Amino acid sequence: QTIKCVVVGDGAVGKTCLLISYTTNEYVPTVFDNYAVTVMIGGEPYTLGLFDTAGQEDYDRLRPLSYPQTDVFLVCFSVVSPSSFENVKEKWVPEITHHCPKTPFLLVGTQIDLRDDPSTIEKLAKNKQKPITPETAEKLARDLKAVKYVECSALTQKGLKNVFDEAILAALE
Amino acid sequence: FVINHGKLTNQLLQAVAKQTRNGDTQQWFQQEQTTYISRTVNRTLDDYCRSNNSVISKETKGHIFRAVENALQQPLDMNGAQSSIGHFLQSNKYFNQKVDEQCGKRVDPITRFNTQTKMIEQVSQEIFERNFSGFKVSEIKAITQNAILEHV
Repeated sequence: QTIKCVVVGDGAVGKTCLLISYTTNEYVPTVFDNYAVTVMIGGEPYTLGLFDTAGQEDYDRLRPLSYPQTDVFLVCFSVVSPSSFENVKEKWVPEITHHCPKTPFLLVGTQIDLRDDPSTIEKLAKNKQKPITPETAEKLARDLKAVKYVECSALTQKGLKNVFDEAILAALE
Repeated sequence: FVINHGKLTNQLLQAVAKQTRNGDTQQWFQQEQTTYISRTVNRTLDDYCRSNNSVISKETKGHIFRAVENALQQPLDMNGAQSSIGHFLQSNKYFNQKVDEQCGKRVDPITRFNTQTKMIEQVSQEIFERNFSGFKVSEIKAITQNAILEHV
């Protein structure tokens, strides 16, 4: 009865930090091992299996082996990284849709804590870029058939727990 | 428990072949090799920092990776951390049948899962060393340890 949740997206999106931050509920390692946790939803105890894909961003021959039997994908992008948001529509959704057309996925925005950071807006304001907004974010979640769209911060943990409750919710179909 | 690593490899290779059409496995082999080895290296670094409470700068991390890179005469990637071999096993029938047999009396979704992850680590290492003898895991670890000692 273990729900398989795979976290996909560009590197520097913080996928690993996202899973570690969530499972710290110590030394934060580089290599995150498959981790399962029991989550209560509607009075029922569900077992959530978490799987990281960190490092395979551009090892196209490796990624496909992570997909069989996935119940829900978390397609992530950094709100402060227009190129990661753009790769969701360009690389990730097409990839998961290809290998798992019936498998649901949440559009996930990370590092929302840096969206409120001058340094970032400044050194983002360079290449004529600005952080991504929930509005522009949902429209893409819409365009790509994502179940929903959620965001959080591994750092502050704001919206963290919610991301995973929805992952389970989405998988329960 | 006992498992036929050879049959697993054939099933892993078959899965790889579905990606193209000529059933190529060369590219997959190259990517997995540098990935599995890089993760082995990162794993050794994690273990080192944990027990010592040390913090190694990404610069130093790079020197360590190049050092291991030179010693192995193998290209590496300091972001390596997830082997497609371990992920392949996760959803493999034959392998999971062994996971069950191994969990025996226990089936606490959690205990079963941890047992699965532990067996995934053990079997992929075994699968790696039989098909990727560019260097063994214990060797990679030792070489890395010596790099950490030299640069950290």
